[PDB]
Amino acid sequence: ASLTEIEHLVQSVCKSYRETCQLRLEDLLRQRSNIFSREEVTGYQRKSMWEMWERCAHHLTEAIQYVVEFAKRLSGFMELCQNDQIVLLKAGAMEVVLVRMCRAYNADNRTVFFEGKYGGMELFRALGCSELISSIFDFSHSLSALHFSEDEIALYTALVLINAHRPGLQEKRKVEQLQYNLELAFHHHLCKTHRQSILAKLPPKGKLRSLCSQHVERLQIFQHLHPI
Ligand SMILES: C[C@H]1CCCN1C(=O)c1nc(C(=O)NCC(C)(C)O)sc1-c1ccc(C(O)(C(F)(F)F)C(F)(F)F)c(Cl)c1Cl
Repeated sequence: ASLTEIEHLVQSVCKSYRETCQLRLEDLLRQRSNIFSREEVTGYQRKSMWEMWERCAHHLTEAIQYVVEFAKRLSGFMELCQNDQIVLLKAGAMEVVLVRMCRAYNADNRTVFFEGKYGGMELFRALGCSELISSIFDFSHSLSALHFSEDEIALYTALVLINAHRPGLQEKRKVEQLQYNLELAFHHHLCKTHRQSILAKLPPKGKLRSLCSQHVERLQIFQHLHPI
């Protein structure tokens, strides 16, 4: 497990991320001043829940598609048996979606890029899950503090997915080995770039876990009311 191997692992993970990032950070950053007007916000607030759910189901499934492709390009993932790939994605893909979202979050005015412009949490009231929406915003705000580089997001989201503790893995040893090498790669890269200090600012588990569980509960309610 050589220095050159760890360097190439950082490079491949970063490349996999660039190939599947959905939106370019430069585009997201240049759009920050493009904010929904008061009239456009009212427009969204007046939409039915049904309509907002159809819209947001589309955005969710699109985001998940990119995360699945990221995993499949990730060095070492395709070595796992199909069962274990499925276990890791079922457990981790939404978590990656939520982490990726901080790139599209502007902490200065607490807005997120959505359907072409930046809007705050009040844009989403018609969905009828106020707690969840503000939990998403709060999670994004907490990640915003780290000012992740694109390479750090790549490595961190790889580790969100490659977690040997997920229940139901058939080849736990295999996943442990992959995780061990990605952790070494992450920390090697942080020290190389003088960015170790972001580790102490990564958030407490209970936030995201609650978040993904909250999402799961609300998704089931939407599917009941309006199966897609
Ligand atoms: C912004 C989030 C919260 C408000 C609406 N929304 C999206 O539509 C959305 N967008 C995503 C994305 O990656 N887009 C890329 C970019 C950020 C650049 O715009 S991903 C996603 C998303 C959709 C639904 C849920 C639900 O849990 C909900 F709505 F309840 F919160 C579910 F409907 F599934 F139940 C959840 Cl959490 C999420 Cl994160």
